[PDB]
Amino acid sequence: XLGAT
Repeated sequence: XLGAT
């Protein structure tokens, strides 16, 4: 989650 999480 490259920032996605």
